[PDB]
Amino acid sequence: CGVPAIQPVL
Amino acid sequence: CGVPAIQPVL
Amino acid sequence: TPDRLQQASLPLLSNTNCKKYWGTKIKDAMICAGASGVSSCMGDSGGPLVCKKNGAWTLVGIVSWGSSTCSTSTPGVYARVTALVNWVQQTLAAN
Amino acid sequence: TPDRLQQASLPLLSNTNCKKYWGTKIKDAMICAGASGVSSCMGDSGGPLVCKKNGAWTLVGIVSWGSSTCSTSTPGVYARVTALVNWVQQTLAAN
Amino acid sequence: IVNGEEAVPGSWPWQVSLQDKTGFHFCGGSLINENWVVTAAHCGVTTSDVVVAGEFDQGSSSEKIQKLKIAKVFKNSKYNSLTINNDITLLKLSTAASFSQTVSAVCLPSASDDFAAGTTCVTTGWGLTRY
Amino acid sequence: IVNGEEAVPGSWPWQVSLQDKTGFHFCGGSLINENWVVTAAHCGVTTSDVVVAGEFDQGSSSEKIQKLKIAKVFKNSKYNSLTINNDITLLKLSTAASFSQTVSAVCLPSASDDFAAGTTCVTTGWGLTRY
Ligand SMILES: *[C@](=O)([C]([C]C1=[C][C]=[C][C]=[C]1)[N]C([C])=O)C(F)(F)F
Ligand SMILES: *[C@](=O)([C]([C]C1=[C][C]=[C][C]=[C]1)[N]C([C])=O)C(F)(F)F
Repeated sequence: CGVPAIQPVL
Repeated sequence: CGVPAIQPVL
Repeated sequence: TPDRLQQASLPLLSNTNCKKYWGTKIKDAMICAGASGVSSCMGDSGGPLVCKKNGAWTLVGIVSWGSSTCSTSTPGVYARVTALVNWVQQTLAAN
Repeated sequence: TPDRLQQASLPLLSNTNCKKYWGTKIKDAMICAGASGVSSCMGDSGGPLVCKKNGAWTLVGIVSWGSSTCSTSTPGVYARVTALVNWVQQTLAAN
Repeated sequence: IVNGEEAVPGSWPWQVSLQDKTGFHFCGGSLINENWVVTAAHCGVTTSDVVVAGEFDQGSSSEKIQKLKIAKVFKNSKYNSLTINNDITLLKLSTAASFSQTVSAVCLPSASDDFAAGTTCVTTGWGLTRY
Repeated sequence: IVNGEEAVPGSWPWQVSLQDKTGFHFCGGSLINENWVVTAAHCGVTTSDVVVAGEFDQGSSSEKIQKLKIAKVFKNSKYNSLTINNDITLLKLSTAASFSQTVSAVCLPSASDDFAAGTTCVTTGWGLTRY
């Protein structure tokens, strides 16, 4: 849980 | 419909 | 929050004069009433707004929204059943 | 209403300083964030408020309410998942 | 309602209480018939919610109220949660409401009905009597 | 969200769209698992409502989104509609969500977790970008 396969780039 | 058996006294 | 059921009478207003208060928030499926020294409030929602028509109380509004502080000087906003009745009719007929 | 998914970072505040803005509306099951030049808005409701904990994004808030005009200078109000997680756990387990 | 007055017990018979499994009054309804409740979309009613008919004193123990169940929630597919437009939901009862001296239906307007500004109507509820 | 920025398509995988039978985006959700959605009580979700997973562009036709149905609405029996306190609802899917590169779960805090004021987190949505 909570570890995207594709990272948010803030 | 809309004719209460018991009247509202406003 | 009253154990006891409350009642209140209040004038129905026009959108135009209502927009005067609520601006572009007042849409077609909404009818204003109040701003008369009385106001609907939190917990009142979904309840009836009734006008007597030809000897009988008719459902003309549904307490929807208004003032965060249920101000008696601002008009409460209600769903306009008349723009919805067709939908309600259609809904009963099918179900 | 954007076709495109939006994102925003914002500081989490304390109730105390939050009550500073929203008064006695801020209850125990609510956590404030924003008032930072960004704000959640109509349609955002029910969505996530996430904080990264130990390498992972955790559900810490649920966009609930705030400013009628989604003011960027006032803190948006969110459901506090931490006071609710027990309920959620209990809910999954049974169902 | 703020600045209202207590109503005559059962003088407003289509007026119902929306209560959660907890007994908490969260919204109101209007009995349009024995099988259907009219409320507001925004009230977020679920089938876990209960329909309370013919109550007057939420705190009275000697009331012959009818705690009716909700089979389905038919939400106006044109409800705009962003603007609270077309704020209406229908409720389809599992168990038909027993109409009585105190449990009855409201009338609906014709999409054709006129209701003039200045006209004095009536709102009823167990909403906060104070802010 | 107001003053946000567009996110990277599928970088926020538990983010779902709550849509009515009309296709109208009315609320958001968070996938806590493949069988459950977390949203806000006040969103008034019904079983006529649909759960949209792995979407990014509400207006894109070439998106491999998952339109999942809602078996039941489990509303926090401690939701106060008068004050919007305990503003949370659970959603129990009829059809399990297929986790993927773009569809996955969020973590939940321990009732024991601490989250300090001043801490910068992230909100996401398709809420109005402007008032
Ligand atoms: C509903 O009772 C209320 C009703 C209301 C509140 C404030 C002014 C006028 C009417 N509505 C909202 C939208 O706060 C309920 F939603 F609380 F349940
Ligand atoms: C919800 O999106 C909104 C969210 C919101 C509005 C205004 C300021 C901050 C957040 N909430 C309400 C309560 O108006 C939804 F309810 F619209 F769906």
